[PDB]
Amino acid sequence: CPLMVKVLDAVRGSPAINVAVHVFRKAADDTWEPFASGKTSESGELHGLTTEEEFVEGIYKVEIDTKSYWKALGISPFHEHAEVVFTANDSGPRRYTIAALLSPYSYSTTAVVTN
Amino acid sequence: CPLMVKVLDAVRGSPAINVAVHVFRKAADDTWEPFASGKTSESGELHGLTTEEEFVEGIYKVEIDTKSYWKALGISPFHEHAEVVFTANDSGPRRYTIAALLSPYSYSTTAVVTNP
Amino acid sequence: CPLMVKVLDAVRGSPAINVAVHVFRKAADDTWEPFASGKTSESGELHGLTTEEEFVEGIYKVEIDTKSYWKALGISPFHEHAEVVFTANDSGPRRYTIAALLSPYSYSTTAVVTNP
Amino acid sequence: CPLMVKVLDAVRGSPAINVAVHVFRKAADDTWEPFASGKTSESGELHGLTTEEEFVEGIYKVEIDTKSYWKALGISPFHEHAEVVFTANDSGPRRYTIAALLSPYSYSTTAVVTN
Ligand SMILES: O=C(O)[C@H]1O[C@@H](Oc2cc(O)c3c(=O)c(-c4ccc(O)cc4)coc3c2)[C@H](O)[C@@H](O)[C@@H]1O
Ligand SMILES: O=C(O)[C@H]1O[C@@H](Oc2cc(O)c3c(=O)c(-c4ccc(O)cc4)coc3c2)[C@H](O)[C@@H](O)[C@@H]1O
Repeated sequence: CPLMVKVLDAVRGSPAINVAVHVFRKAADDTWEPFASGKTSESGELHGLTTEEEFVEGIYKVEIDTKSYWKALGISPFHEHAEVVFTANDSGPRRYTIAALLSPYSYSTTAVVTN
Repeated sequence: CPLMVKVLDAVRGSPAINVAVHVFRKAADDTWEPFASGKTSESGELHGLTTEEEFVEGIYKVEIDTKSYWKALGISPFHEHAEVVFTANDSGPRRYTIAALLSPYSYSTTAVVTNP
Repeated sequence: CPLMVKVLDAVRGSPAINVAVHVFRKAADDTWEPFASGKTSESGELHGLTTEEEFVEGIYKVEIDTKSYWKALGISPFHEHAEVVFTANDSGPRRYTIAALLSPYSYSTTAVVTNP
Repeated sequence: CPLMVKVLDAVRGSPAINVAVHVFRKAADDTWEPFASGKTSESGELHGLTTEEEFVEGIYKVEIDTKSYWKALGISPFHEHAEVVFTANDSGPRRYTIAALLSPYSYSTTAVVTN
């Protein structure tokens, strides 16, 4: 699994479950092409997005549909979505974990890049 | 000043100075139209991006050019930029502060929204 | 103003108003001696805690009473308080801003340290 | 495992390995009594701190020795340590994960409380 997404809810102190996540790759003409998507599990994780073969060097965008998540909880949030944009680079370690911590008017994201 | 951006550096414990910021607005055709840009000051603040008149209802994207910041400091960071996308002024005019706290492999952004 | 505290609320997108803050200094006997206290303003800021003369070198603990804040708002949060423990002024006087961003089950704190 | 600690490094984008963690319980006389301790693993996690039998309701303090961590990397940090103080409560879910994200002048902590 070269790319994993983990989402946490800072209001409830829980995984953020059933959050839609869309991954895009930047194409030559500077547009964003769909690449992978899924919904977080009961543990707030989304595995199996891509394969080592498919996940080549490039710029990627991970879009997390935070607005739907909060609205389903009856909370009006600030952001349309959370967006994580990064270059995948073969130099560094093999596995990318993109973590996000959600509040209604804030989010934090960190990358854990390991072998 | 209805839109302000403040950026801190979690490695140095300082304002993040000279951080480029580009703001876009979603147009009728659903493309991102350039709206305003600037750079943070010595206090890590960026004022004067827009006016109450021009900051109409819409979906805005605040791009904070974190890679250019870390690279200008000779550090290789993870993200290309921090993106903050939100609907503004859809219940009337508000004042928005977008705050961001930067590390090379992490950032945190929050909004402070007040009613004038 | 050598020690200031600023607190934001990540649920409301607002300053965190009326947050109690207690500051302690580690004494010669290694106990925490009360040093200064106050409450954040309508801007989420707390000024006037101490003076340059009284803010000598030492290990300080800034306790931000987050539970009392969330409970005063009728919310049941996770933490008792946010604690920020640091050595101050050991290379000469500095100005410290302790910022904190609060959610019911999470907080983030950063320091901005400047040289007057 | 009713109490797990996970520590991440926001400068390197990695688990924070070999970080000392001390857990204390608040005793009747308002002092902090040692309760459990350990060092984070290669995955930045510290398991096996306590047992369900031992982890009763009460106020606990998790002290993470961030200062030593940064100094071992040649970085001068701000905090003496990171401190997480909370009440354990039998009402809510069973398992506490205390997560911390470390930078030299900042840290963030969130609780993930699950069944
Ligand atoms: O000029 C003003 O009137 C006020 O501006 C504030 O600037 C900031 C600036 C900030 O930049 C932050 C932050 O950045 C965060 C923060 C902390 C952790 C995170 O994970 C995310 C955000 C909290 O409070 C803040 C305050 C000053 O602290 C305050 O003294 C001053 O009077
Ligand atoms: O089971 C899995 O497959 C994987 O679950 C993930 O667990 C977590 C769990 C977490 O709990 C966090 C966090 O909580 C923080 C965090 C803290 C404060 C912030 O402001 C932002 C992020 C970031 O990464 C994380 C990762 C890990 O990637 C991995 O150890 C585990 O095998």
